[PDB]
Order: sequence, then structure tokens, then C-alpha cells
Amino acid sequence: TKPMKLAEVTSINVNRTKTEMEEFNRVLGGGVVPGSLVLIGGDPGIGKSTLLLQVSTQLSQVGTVLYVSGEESAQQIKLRAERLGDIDSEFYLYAETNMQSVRAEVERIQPDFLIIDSIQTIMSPEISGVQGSVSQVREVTAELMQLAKTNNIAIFIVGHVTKEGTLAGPRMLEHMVDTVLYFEGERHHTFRILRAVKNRFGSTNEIGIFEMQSGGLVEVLNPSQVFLEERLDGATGSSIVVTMEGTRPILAEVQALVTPTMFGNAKRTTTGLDFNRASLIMAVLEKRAGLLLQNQDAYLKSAGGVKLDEPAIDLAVAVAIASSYKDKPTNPQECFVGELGLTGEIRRVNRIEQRINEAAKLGFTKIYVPKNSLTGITLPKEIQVIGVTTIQEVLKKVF
Amino acid sequence: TKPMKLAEVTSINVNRTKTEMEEFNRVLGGGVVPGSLVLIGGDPGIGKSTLLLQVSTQLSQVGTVLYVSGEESAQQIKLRAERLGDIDSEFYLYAETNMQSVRAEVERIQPDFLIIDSIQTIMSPEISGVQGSVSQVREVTAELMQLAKTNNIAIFIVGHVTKEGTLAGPRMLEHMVDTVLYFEGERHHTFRILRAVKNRFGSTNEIGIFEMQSGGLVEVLNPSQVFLEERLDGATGSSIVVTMEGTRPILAEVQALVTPTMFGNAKRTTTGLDFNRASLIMAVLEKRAGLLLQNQDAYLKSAGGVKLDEPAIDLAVAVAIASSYKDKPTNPQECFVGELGLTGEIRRVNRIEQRINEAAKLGFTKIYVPKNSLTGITLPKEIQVIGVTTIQEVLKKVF
Amino acid sequence: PMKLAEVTSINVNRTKTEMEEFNRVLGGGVVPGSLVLIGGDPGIGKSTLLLQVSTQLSQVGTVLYVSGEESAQQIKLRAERLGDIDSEFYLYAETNMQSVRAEVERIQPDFLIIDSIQTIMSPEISGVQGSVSQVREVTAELMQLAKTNNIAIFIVGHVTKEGTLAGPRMLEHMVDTVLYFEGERHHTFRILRAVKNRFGSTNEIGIFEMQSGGLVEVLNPSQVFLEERLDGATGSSIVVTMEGTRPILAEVQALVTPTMFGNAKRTTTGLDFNRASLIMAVLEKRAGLLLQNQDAYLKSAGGVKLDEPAIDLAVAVAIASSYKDKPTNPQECFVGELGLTGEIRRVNRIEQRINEAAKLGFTKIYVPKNSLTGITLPKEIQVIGVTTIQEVLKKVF
Amino acid sequence: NVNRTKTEMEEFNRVLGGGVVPGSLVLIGGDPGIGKSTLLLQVSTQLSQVGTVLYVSGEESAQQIKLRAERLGDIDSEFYLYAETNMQSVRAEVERIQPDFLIIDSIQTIMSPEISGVQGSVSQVREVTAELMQLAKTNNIAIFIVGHVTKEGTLAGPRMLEHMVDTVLYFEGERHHTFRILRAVKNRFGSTNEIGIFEMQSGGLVEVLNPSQVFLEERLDGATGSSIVVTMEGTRPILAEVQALVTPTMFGNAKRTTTGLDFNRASLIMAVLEKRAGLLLQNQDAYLKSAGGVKLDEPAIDLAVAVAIASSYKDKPTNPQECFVGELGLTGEIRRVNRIEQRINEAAKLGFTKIYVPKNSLTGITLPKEIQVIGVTTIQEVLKKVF
Amino acid sequence: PMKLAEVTSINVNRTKTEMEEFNRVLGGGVVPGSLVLIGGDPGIGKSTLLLQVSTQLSQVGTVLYVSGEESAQQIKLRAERL
DNA sequence: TTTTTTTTTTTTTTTTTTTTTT
DNA sequence: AAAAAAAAAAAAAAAAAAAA
Ligand SMILES: Nc1ncnc2c1ncn2[C@@H]1O[C@H](COP(=O)(O)OP(=O)(O)OP(O)(O)=S)[C@@H](O)[C@H]1O
Ligand SMILES: Nc1ncnc2c1ncn2[C@@H]1O[C@H](COP(=O)(O)OP(=O)(O)OP(O)(O)=S)[C@@H](O)[C@H]1O
Ligand SMILES: Nc1ncnc2c1ncn2[C@@H]1O[C@H](COP(=O)(O)OP(=O)(O)OP(O)(O)=S)[C@@H](O)[C@H]1O
Ligand SMILES: Nc1ncnc2c1ncn2[C@@H]1O[C@H](COP(=O)(O)OP(=O)(O)OP(O)(O)=S)[C@@H](O)[C@H]1O
Ligand SMILES: [Mg+2]
Ligand SMILES: [Mg+2]
Ligand SMILES: [Mg+2]
Ligand SMILES: [Mg+2]
Repeated sequence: TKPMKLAEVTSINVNRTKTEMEEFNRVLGGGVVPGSLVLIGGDPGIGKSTLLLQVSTQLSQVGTVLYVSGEESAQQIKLRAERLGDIDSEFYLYAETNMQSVRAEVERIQPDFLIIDSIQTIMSPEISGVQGSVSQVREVTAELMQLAKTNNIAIFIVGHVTKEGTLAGPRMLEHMVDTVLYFEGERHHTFRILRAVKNRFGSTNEIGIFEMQSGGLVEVLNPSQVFLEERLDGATGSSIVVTMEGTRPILAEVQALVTPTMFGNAKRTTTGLDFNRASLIMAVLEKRAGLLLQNQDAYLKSAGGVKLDEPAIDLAVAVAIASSYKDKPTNPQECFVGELGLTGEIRRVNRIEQRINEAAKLGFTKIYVPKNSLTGITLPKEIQVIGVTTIQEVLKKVF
Repeated sequence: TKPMKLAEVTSINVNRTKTEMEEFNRVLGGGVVPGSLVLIGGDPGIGKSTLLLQVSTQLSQVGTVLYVSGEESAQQIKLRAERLGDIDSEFYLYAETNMQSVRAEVERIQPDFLIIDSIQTIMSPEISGVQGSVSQVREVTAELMQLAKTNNIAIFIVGHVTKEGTLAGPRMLEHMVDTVLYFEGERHHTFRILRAVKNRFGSTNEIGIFEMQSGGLVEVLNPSQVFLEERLDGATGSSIVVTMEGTRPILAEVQALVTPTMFGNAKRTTTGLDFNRASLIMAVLEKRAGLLLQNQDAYLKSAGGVKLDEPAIDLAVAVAIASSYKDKPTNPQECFVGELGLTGEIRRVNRIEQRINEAAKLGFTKIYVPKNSLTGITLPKEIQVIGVTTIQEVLKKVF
Repeated sequence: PMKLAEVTSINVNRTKTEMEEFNRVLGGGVVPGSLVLIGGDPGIGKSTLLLQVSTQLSQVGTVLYVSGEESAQQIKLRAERLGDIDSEFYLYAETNMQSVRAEVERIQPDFLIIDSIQTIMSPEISGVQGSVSQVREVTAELMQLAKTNNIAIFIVGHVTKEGTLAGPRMLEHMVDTVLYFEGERHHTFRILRAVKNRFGSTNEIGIFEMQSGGLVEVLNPSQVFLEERLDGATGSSIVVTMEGTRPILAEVQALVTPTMFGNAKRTTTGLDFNRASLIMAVLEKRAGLLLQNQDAYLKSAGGVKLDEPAIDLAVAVAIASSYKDKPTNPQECFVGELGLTGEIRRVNRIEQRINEAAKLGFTKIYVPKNSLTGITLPKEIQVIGVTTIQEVLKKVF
Repeated sequence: NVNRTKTEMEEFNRVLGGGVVPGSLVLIGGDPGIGKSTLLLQVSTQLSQVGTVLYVSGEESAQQIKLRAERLGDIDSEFYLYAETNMQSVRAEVERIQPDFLIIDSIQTIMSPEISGVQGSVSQVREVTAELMQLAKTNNIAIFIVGHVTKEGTLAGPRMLEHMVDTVLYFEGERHHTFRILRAVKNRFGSTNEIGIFEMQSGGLVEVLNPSQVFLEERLDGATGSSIVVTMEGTRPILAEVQALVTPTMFGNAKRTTTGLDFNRASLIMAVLEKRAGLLLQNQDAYLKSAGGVKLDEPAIDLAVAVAIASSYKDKPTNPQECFVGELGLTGEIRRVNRIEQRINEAAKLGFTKIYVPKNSLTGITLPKEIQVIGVTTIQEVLKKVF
Repeated sequence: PMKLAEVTSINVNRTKTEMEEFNRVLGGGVVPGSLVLIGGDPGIGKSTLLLQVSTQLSQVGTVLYVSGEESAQQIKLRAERL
């Protein structure tokens, strides 16, 4: 080795190969990078070995794959494969735990892709410690990193997780690999969310959602079924907003029902929405747009119980209230994003590009967004993007 | 050797070289200091080596740079460089991992600035045990502080972190080096913040905020939704406040809508503020300034959902309420800062100099502050700092 | 020799720095013949603090500053930032314990400051610079020098990655005083707190603010000053509250106005509105202020949360001054809990409170009379015992 | 058993098995600065009234100890100080005094220079301890040992000392506590677990005799609407005062503003008084507080709360030496309470003339003769007896 | 043990105390080869119960009573109250 | 024939990780 | 929010042991 000037452009471009799973490719950042290390953590049972077996089958159509498993015997893995089904043209399988015995086979198969079905179950013969020991994990991961960086092998490592929900072993492990994925999914849903917390080769904002099914993990193409309901005739008082949950844009319906107050102080009731925010929005509508609302009771709901924290919902909430009060329908493919100011201005929102992209992917026609958010934003040309400046403009255009 | 002197001693000055990233220069106390040690810690994948490759390029425009790394090969570094820039001042890469060859090549090329990358990923063949040993990093740190002082090389060091997020290694590491930086970001946010916990050459309070983007880190300059020209021109009931978001001042905007109640009682709906605080402020206004407000509803909001609960916002809240009740605008170039006492006094506030300086940087023309806070303040030339001591003074000056 | 109880003792000649917020932590001043240990996180400010101490003590006696971790140029550059060498002192930057022992015997300094015992070493043994044996022998040498020359020694000790002193636990036994210098990244105050001091109370902490011109002592941590009340401002009063161990001054403010619409609000901040409405009920029953038909609005100034029962008297006097439209004197302070019978009940730490009010230059403090039993009033403060709220209201207004 | 000498700190006796037995060792460990040397100087001075005492110190020269003694002020009849570290010289001074109560101010700062090790060496301290054992055995001297502690607290070589040591107890306290707790952990001659507690002061350590948190008796004159109740701070009984202000609802509607108590419990209590006693409280505001901010909320308070409310409504004073304990039922029955014996004994210790208690709870308890324990059945009976 | 296939069977030698209201809470008696754990509210009778049970089992067989938490003198002085 | 010494061992302290407990 | 289980390292008590 020698020091070199940066203009010694020995950099060959990374011809990263795509698997068939677009959800997997996107989290990785376009594809599997040769010579990368990917560490997949996640709770027991969540689907890590299923995911890796699927991608191993798909990659075996394009390159040689070696699947290495300490924790499971070859018959179990073949039983899962036949439950999933693939030609498995060049898919090698190797149940092993001794690092020298895997390294020897790696140096003859020359696998383009290597799966390590659990790092905590594979041991160096050098280190005396138990298979989950910190020193064992350190030595095995350093040897795998040598194999990867020397032979351009892409290595997928399954990591055991502590009861905290964070990867076990020395933090050196998270420092040394190139990509760290978590695989997780709460019991309220069937969906399994794959997310990158580190990715030296791509954006860590991309997340992939799978559903676990008999016969494998299948991609879910719409994360949010809860909007899907085609509207009744009439159906006044509904609007749709591209809100946000964690990092993924999710599109959700807001509904309102405005009715004349009787025999009490006018009272306002919500679900999934802060009633303070709704009271503000109703005050803005009554002031700036002249909707008589201090004599109306109002009821607001988000479909599917998705809780709408962020201020970007306020414009869609106002449009829902207006649609109910006017008793006139919005279009089922109009979508609304923006904070509503008490001076009636529509205020810019973060992540505007992702929201417009997601609205385009779900096939909406018109998305209304704050005019000042549009600066330098490139729209997808298939969806009409309307920049709006004040609530009176939105009401006059929608109604 | 055998010194021993009175305090009359050479007092040699410290020169500084600024990077082009003012957000980075700020944290170091105004620029890189020759012969200093700066230690960078932070979560895996946070952006440390992008930041250091950016600053490595900028220093490379004004001096020779040697970038060592044991983490990554020269090809990966060059691919990153192409991703984030034009290679407009080429510098040296060295993929070395053993300290003797580093010391050799650094003595031969004799750089102005040196970057180690991770101190935990370099070892010394003369001593001790495993990579990342406490025994190893201590001795490498001693070698670096020597090489630094013998040559006046400024050295930047990446440090691993524990799972708790504190710097790894023996505390001798955190004592021998001169500057210790943390690079961090909460998962609910897009920003990365860079903060000093120790800095022998400047204040630690100055943090720097970056956004991660496809072309690298970019300094945000404005951590807030307050973009001045957002204001709806004819807007009334809005005012801006300089608020401490922890250690950093941020702009925030307080909006009020004030309107007569059409019921036997009046609402006090408030988002982002304590409604008891707003109710106290309206009682101060009604008693001292004579605004008839018990007949009026008030609705109050903070822009962008920022939670504003420090006493310094009371003045801007009072001015927003008064602006709405009077239906007169305020100039969007004025900031307000001050606690409001039930006497109508504007009480002094903490960190007043930071607040004035940050109001100055984003180009505000006036800021109203407690007059008693003005003592010893270095107030910048570009902004007229208007001392005030009663709410009625503010209302006469502004309305 | 067992000299029984006949040995003769002379009072320690406690010298003082100008930083009273430092002197308080040592329990009144710097004793001679003594070891002080300063611990704290890296970067906290220990060297800045001991530089300022050196420069101040140099006005009283000879100071020698030694530092194995920092060159004399860096120390002089810091001193030039902090101020000027008008009180010039000796600076050695030595690492050899034998050399500093010889130099101390030559110069006979009144005060010695060692900025890292983790870098002094003696050649009689060798090893890692911070080795337990090296620090133990060096600190034994320092215990000799302290006794032999009556020298006050300030030692900077390193700290582990938890907030505890490194090196042998025997260290905290040999030394006479142990200080931790501590702070929090969300803040910018530094607290200096003792964990051991056999020459004086360890119930006192010093507070500092790190600034460009050094560690400024924060004599008054509250945003509460006698200079800043509006001349005729009614409806506020001062109370000596306690933040754990530290007496903290606080102002309570009250706005009383007729309840023109609806029914009586009791909107409150920093206080508790149940406490406040109790106090208004006591005033209305016992003192006769017609406060039922009044709205009342109360806040702590400065956003300090007030919990303890000692605030009741100050809150009552703030309400009463707001109702009566008669200002309280800004230099009078109130402490005491209010009973629903209108009695004023005893409070804890009464002496530490009166001492803090005296030290902050309050001309007068009101206290529950029965708490005066066995009390030791300072000279610079007038202390008034009161028995009932009627007595207070007659005396104040 | 063999006889016990008592120090004047009865708190110290009770943790030390009821008193220091002669001819045996005691080791007090604890964090530096906790107060070991102050405690042992007070103990040694109190024992000086019984016989000769020697205090040996390496870690503190005689002048500093004398300064501390003159701070505390206690008279020091035949109190010996000895600044020494040569253990053989200590042993010889033992025979030049023949003490009766010996103190070593730290085992880690005395050395027999011939034998072994450095002053910290486990062998050196163990062997010094083995010599001390012979000196204890020979002259029946009770020897108090100060222990250093490990960073963890484990007495800096615990096992080999502790088996020779007989009795070990730990002196400790937290960063903010004015109190320091002296916990006995092993003891051949008394309750193997106990906790002594002291407050540290500039006058020296002072016992916490009676509970830590009682603060009372600031009663004024004709203070209607006040009553006293015995309540538990877990296992400690404490004696606390309830105050009530009852006043007509001149404006608005009846408030129930309450602090310390639960306003639901208080609402039940005023409903019970309204129905069973016939107090017209529904048109009254009633304001209730526990004195001193004590979180006084356990079922046994309801009788005292009822008597405070009734005293305030009637505007007649409760006697300042009457105490009440009792749960109140919605039928006006007064129900049993958890630990009535301990409450009556605390009431007696604080010198209360009466305690009112639930009848059906006097069965099988030994009423102390100094206090008039009164059984009451019903709230109407209580209000007849008191008012 | 080494060889079994549902064979050797000493059965439960269930040994009573004189208090049947103790025996009834177990299987009608104590069981050899077993650990019984007793908890309870502190000082309420927890040790009094087991000391008395010892004074009743001592009639049937040898009982060794070990206390880390109380002195042998105070133990025997309490037992004398029985 | 004691004196290093040096392995072996204890054991303590620092530090990092992780299983319980609100 | 709190503890206890492994890893790494230094301090040290001890002895196999070869010297000086
Ligand atoms: N018919 C089915 N047959 C087998 N597995 C199924 C079936 N249906 C669902 N599964 C799911 O398959 C999951 C098993 O997880 P896998 O993908 O096989 O491996 P893994 O548990 O993620 O990896 P580890 O290291 O063994 S914890 C379980 O959570 C089951 O819910
Ligand atoms: N298009 C993008 N391409 C590459 N990286 C991206 C991209 N967008 C964001 N990144 C971020 O780049 C981060 C990697 O930053 P790095 O500086 O290379 O790693 P580091 O952990 O900070 O430092 P080391 O010592 O190299 S591990 C990832 O965590 C991503 O979040
Ligand atoms: N203009 C400024 N220039 C230099 N330092 C400043 C400045 N302003 C504030 N500082 C503070 O100075 C602090 C440094 O404190 P130090 O005096 O180095 O304490 P120390 O770390 O204990 O000293 P040692 O013994 O050398 S490690 C930094 O943490 C800064 O917060
Ligand atoms: N006016 C006061 N004067 C002197 N000491 C005080 C005073 N007030 C409190 N103290 C306390 O007295 C303590 C002094 O420590 P000691 O009473 O000597 O116990 P000790 O430190 O354990 O003794 P050893 O065995 O030498 S370590 C300190 O912790 C102080 O907090
Ligand atoms: Mg598996
Ligand atoms: Mg890197
Ligand atoms: Mg220093
Ligand atoms: Mg002592």
C-alpha cells in the first residue's frame, strides 16, 4: 500500500445488482452492493431467515449464492424453500459453524453472495469463548469483513437482538459493517417493516414493508388500505391528506360531520385528532372564510384509528369541515397538504417531495400544497400539483 | 529542559484556518487550530466520514491533507468524493491500519492537517493486544499528540461510541485531546447536530446543525419554519420570538386570533403554549394596557408545532394578542424577547447575547429586549437592539 | 505520649479568595496545610477555576502552578483571555515530582496547585503515567510537603466515565477536601459541590457560569434583583425557597381583579392553584379581604416551580398587596407556611434561609417566630418573628 | 449475657445490641466524609464518663481532633488522644494506660512495621487485627474499629476481617440527605439487623429520636378546625395535624378545594356528617389541609378529618392534646385500623392525654397507663364527647 | 437414580403437625425431599408461626432451626413464651 | 539465604452490555 | 427510570524459583 492523490481514479463503478423484490432493493439503496456487509437484525420469528432465503433464491438466478446456517439444519432450510418454491439454479446450501470450514468452502465456491444465517451461532476455532461471546463475534465479523472486501463477496449477516430491541454483541459490529437493517413489526398489524439505520451506500430514509404469509414474505403495495373505501353518493365531509408515520408517507382520510347545535354550548368531539387543533381550524374558517360555525357542533374522525399528530393535516381537516358544512363533495382523488395559520395563510411543510411522490404512486390526480413549498421541487408530471396561498383560495377552487 | 518561569512568558499567538463550512467553524470556536486534537464521536452511520471528507477537501484548498482510514478502502473514499463533489482540491488517501506505516508516511508527506478516521480501527505492532484495545488506543493517542505537537499538525480523530452513545475507550482519550465533538440526530428529525462537550479553544455552547442529503451534509442555516417572506403581507396577529431550543436560539412565530364571543363565556383555545400562560398574559394586557379582552375569545398557536414553553416568549405572545385585537400588522423584521410580569414589567432573560446574535444573523432589523439585560452585551452593529421595560412602551412603539 | 486533653489548639487561618462562591464550598476559605482534590468531567472548567483562584490568592501569598498536561504558553494564553498578570504567580509546567519538591523547598510557596496528579510521577518506580502506585506515592509526598511547610495544595484529579474520582480509593482518605465540578449540556451553570470537607459544612454548593472572561460566579442564580422592580409596582413579594440544598431566591406575583364575567378564576403558574385558593380562603376568613368576588392571577417570576409549604406567606403577602393597592418594600423577604387558622408555622432550614437573605443584601426578612428558638441571627439582617397573618399585614402595610 | 455499657446516645445503644459489650470488637465502615470520626468522638466522650478511653489516629493528627472536640465542646474527662501509627507502640501504650474503651481511627492507617506489606496490604491489616484480638482478649477492652470501604463498599478486604471482627455496621447517606443511616448488618450480641439514624450538624451528629418527619405543636389559641391523627409512614407511625376551614358560600357554589387529603374522601366525610350528624355542610365551602405538606392519605385519618370539619363548622376548639384514629363508614360506624397498638404508643410517647380509637379494636391490646385511650362507636358519639 | 420406568414408589410419607389448620394448607402434612417457602407481612407472625411449627415437629422428629435475622437468645426468649 | 520474580491467583476497578423493574 | 451479567485491565498477594 501507498498514499495516493485523489485523482488516482482507480475507482471502478459499483454495478449493484437488483433482486426481484423492489422493497428489498429500495432499503438497500438501489441494489446489493458487491463487497458490502449487510447486517439484518430483528426479533425472533419476524422473518429474517425467510427474507434471506427468498433473496438467496432470486439472486441465484443471477449469480452463485452460498447460504450458511449454524442455527438450522439443511433439511429445515430445504423444507422452507419447497414451501416457498424456486428453481434454485445455483443456490448452494451449507450448514456449518466452524469459521475455517466455511472460509475454505467460500474460497472454492467463490460465491457472489454469502448469507450467514446467524453471527451468534458461528465460531472461530481460535477464540476460546462461547459462540455468542463478544470476542467470538468480533473475530468472526473481522474475518467476514476480510472476505467481503478482498473477494467482492456481498455478505448478508443475520444478527441476534437483545430484549431492548437493539442488535446484540459489540458495538464494533455496527461500526464495521456497511449496512445495518432492522426487521420489525408490532402485533397490531400483519405487516413487517424493514428499515435501515445505517447504509454507507444509500439513503437510510427508505423503508420496505412486507406481509408475512404462508408461502413466504409478500410485498404490500399500498401501506394504507384504510383510505381505500370508494365513497358513497353524497359522502360530503371527507378529505384525504398525505400525512406521515415515522419516515414513510402514509395517505389517510379525514372525515367530519357538522350539524346544528341544540340545547347546549356548541361542543366539539374528535378521534385521532387533537380537539384543540380542530377548534383552532374552526375558528380560522369562521373568521377568514365566513363559515358560520360557532352555532354548529362538529365531529371529526380519522379512518382506521391512525393518529394524526403533525400540523400538515390542518388543511385537509379544514377542507373536510368545509365540505360537511357546505354539504358538497370533494373529489375522491383530490389530496391536500399544508399547515393552516390563524391568519388563514397556508404554511410550508417538510418532506413535500416525498408526499407528492407518494400521492403520484397511489394514483391521485390533484394534490394541493403550500405555494412556498414548491421552490425548486420537481413534480412528477402525472399528478397535477397546485400551489395554494390562503384558505379562501382552497375553498374557492374546491367549491 | 528544567524550565520554571514567571507569568511573563512568550504568549505565542494561536492562528486559525477557517473551513468554508461556517457551521463547522462555529463549533470549533472559529476554525481549525494547528497542533490541536479534535475528537469526533457519534452513532454509526451518522455522517462523520462525510463531514470529514468535506472539511478535508476544504482544508485541501489551503493546505496539504492526509486522510488515513482503517475503516474504508481508497476506492470507497473516492466513490464518496465523486458523490459529493468535483475533486477541486485533491488530497492524500492512505488505507493504512498499522500505526508505524502511518507515522512513516505522515512524516514523509508532512501534511498541514491529518484525519485518522476511527482511533479504534488502528493498531500498533509494537504493543499489546486486539484492535480497539484500551491498551492500543491509549498509545495511539499518545503517539498522535506527540506527532501533532512536534509538527503543529492539526489532527481530526473519529471515535467509536458505546451503545449508550458516550465515547468509547479510556477516559485518558477524553483528557489528552483538546476538542471533543459529538455528532448526533434524533430519529424523529432530519437534522444532524454537531456539538462540543469539551473545547480547549472556544465555547462549547455553539452547536452546528446539518441536514444529510444525497450530495453530502448541507448546513441548514435556519433551523426553523420562520422564513420571513412567508408572512401574508396583510397578516395581523403574528409576532416572532427568539426561543432557546435547548442550547441553540431558534426563531418561532406566535399567532393569535381574537374575536368576540357569541356565547355567555369565552374560549382560550391554545396550541403549543400553556393556556394558563396565555390567560395570565391576557390579564396583564387587560389590566395594564386596557385592551378589553373578557368580551373576546382568544385563539393562540405556534407555527410548525414547535412547543414554546420558556418565559421569554411572553412578550411576543402579548404583542401578537395586541396586534390581533387592534387589527394592526407588525413588521416581519422585528423580533421580540422578554418575560412579562403581572406588573407589566419586562423581566430580564437568560442567554440574551445569543438571542440578539441569532436575530442579527437571519437579518432582522429590530429586536425588543429587556433593558436591564443590556449590561455588558456586545450587541452587533447590524441590528438596533431596542431596550424596553414596560408592555405599554412596546404597545406605543409598535402600535 | 498520649497528651490527653491538654494539647493547645489555634484557630485555622482561613484565607479568602474574592470568589465567595468558591470560598463557601471550602466552608469559608482556604485553610493552610491542607489537600484539596478537584474532580470533574473533562472540559468542565477545573483549570480555569484554579487559574482564577491562583491569580486571586497571589494577592495574599505566593502561588506555584504546575501542570504536566499543558504547556506554559497555553496557560498564559488562557490567563490573558481571563484577565491580566497583574497578580503574577509562579508557573512551572513540571512533570518530575522530585523537581517540584526541590522547587517548592526553594520557593516556599504558600499555595501549590497541581493540575493533574495523573501526570506527576517519581523515578523511584516506573509504569503507566496514571498508575495507582505512582499517584499514591506522589500524594504521600504531597501529604509530607503539606505538613512540613504548612502549604495548601490544590490537586486536580481525573474522573472515571462515571462521576467518581479515578485512582485508588485511598486518595479520598488522604486528602482533606474533595470537590466535584459538574454541569449539564442542556444548561450552562456549573455547580461546585463538596462530598468531603472536614473543615466545614458540605451542605453548601458554589454556582458558576462559564463565559469568555472565565468562570463568573453566579452570586444570585435567580433572575431576581432589587434594582428591577418598577418604582410603585404592587403585587409582588420575595421568598427564600430551597432547591434541594441550595437556598434560591424567588419572586411571587399576584393580580387581583373583580370577576366581571362568569365566576372566580384562579389561574396560576409555577405555584399550585389549590394552595393559592387555600391562601385566599385564609385571607378572607382571618384578615377579612373580600377576595371571594375577586379574580386572582398568580405566577412565579422567572418560571421557577415552587412546591414547598414555606411559600405560603409570600403568596399571601403578594395577594394582599395586590388587593390593598399598597406596594411591598422590595428589600423585604418573607418565609413561612400559612395555616388555615391564620397561624404561621415553622419551616426547615430557617438558618440557611436567613443567611442567604442576609448575603443577598435584603434589609429585612420575616420568619415564623417559633423557628427563632436557638437561632443565631446574622448582624447584617433584621429578623422579625411573626405569629399570625394579621400581624404580618399590620407590619407590612 | 455479659453486661452492657450504654453510651448517652440511646440511638447508638439500640443499634449496638442495646449497649456495647466489653472485650469484643466493633467495626464501623462507611464512605469518607460520612461522619465516622465525629460519631466515634461523641461515643468515646460519653464513654469517658464511665472509664478511661483511648483514641488512636494515624489519619488525623491530634490538633485536628482536638479542634473538632472543642467544636463539639463536650467535656473530656480522662479522654486520651494518641496520634500514632507504630502498632507495637500502640500496644505498649495499652499497657501504660490499661484502657476500658479503645478506638482505632482507621485499621488501614496503622502498621506493625516488621511484619508485612504496605499500609493497604490485606496481610498487614489482618495481622494487626490478630494482634488487636489478643489485646482485647487480655484486658477486656471493647475496641471500636473504623473501616475504610472498597469503592463498592465491601470494607476493603471484608472476608478475613469480618470473621475476626464480630460486629460490623455501615454508616451511609445520600448526596442530599441531612440524615445519615448507621445500619447494623451483622452482630453477635443483638438484633442482627437494625438501623440507627443521625442528623449531621455543625454541633456534631444528633440522634433522630422519635420519627424523622414529625413536626408539630405550633398550635395557636382558639384554633378551631384543627385535629391530630396518628398515621403510618410505611412502618413508622408519625403524628400529624389536619386543618379545616368551613365558611358559607357567599358567592358562586360550594368549593371542596383540598390539599394533602383526597377531595373524594373528604366529600364522603361531609356527606356522612350531613346525614348522620346533621351538619348543614352542603351550603358551606370547606377547605382542608394537612400541615407541613405531609401526604396524609390512608384510611385511618377519616375520624380526624371529620372532627376537624365539625370543629370548624361548630367554631369550637379541639383540645390540643386529643388525638384521633379511625376509619369512618358511610353509616357513621368507626372501623378498625391497621396497627392501633403502635399508634397508641406513639401518642403516649408524644405526651397526648387522650387518643380516641375504634371500639372493637381494643380487644387484646395493653393500653398504656399514661394515656386515656377512649373507645368510640359512632361519629355522633365522638361529636357529643368532643363538642 | 439410574433406571426407572414408572416403578419404585415410597409414596408420600405425609407427616402432620398438631395444628391441622397448618396441615390443611399443605397436602395434609409436610413432605420429605421438598422445599416449602413461607412469606408474609413483616412481623405479623411470620417467624412466630414457623417457630411454633418447629416446637410441634420437634415432637415427631429432629428439627434444626437457622436464623440469620435474629439472635439465638432472642429466639429462645420468644420460644419460652410458648 | 534472602531477593527479586513471575506465574498463578485474587480481586478490584473500569467499562460495556443486557436482563429486570415502572 | 435501574441492576447484573461478561470483557479488559490494572493492582497485588503469593510462590515456584531462579537467581544475586
Ligand atoms: N405455514 C407456515 N409454515 C412455516 N412458517 C410459517 C408459516 N406461516 C407463518 N410462518 C411464519 O414463519 C415465522 C418464522 O420465522 P423464519 O422466517 O422462518 O426465521 P426467523 O425466525 O426470522 O429467524 P431465527 O434466527 O430462527 S429467530 C414465524 O414467525 C411464523 O409466523
Ligand atoms: N444517496 C446517499 N448515498 C450515500 N449515502 C447517503 C445517501 N443519503 C444519505 N446517506 C447517508 O450517508 C450515511 C453514511 O455516512 P458515513 O460518514 O459514510 O458513515 P459514518 O458512520 O458516519 O463514518 P464511518 O467511520 O465511515 S463508519 C448513511 O448513514 C446515510 O444515512
Ligand atoms: N473564548 C473561549 N475560549 C476558550 N475557552 C472557552 C471560551 N469560552 C468558554 N471556554 C470554555 O473553556 C472550557 C475549557 O475548560 P478547562 O479550563 O480546559 O477545564 P479542564 O478540562 O478541566 O482543564 P484540564 O486540566 O487542562 S483537562 C471549555 O469547556 C469552554 O467551555
Ligand atoms: N461546621 C462543620 N464543621 C466541620 N465539619 C462539618 C461541619 N458541618 C458538617 N461537617 C461535616 O463533617 C464531615 C467531616 O467528616 P468526619 O466527621 O471527620 O467523618 P470521616 O470523614 O468519615 O472521618 P475519617 O475516618 O478521617 S474518613 C464532613 O462530611 C462535613 O460534611
Ligand atoms: Mg433463522
Ligand atoms: Mg469512516
Ligand atoms: Mg488543565
Ligand atoms: Mg477519621
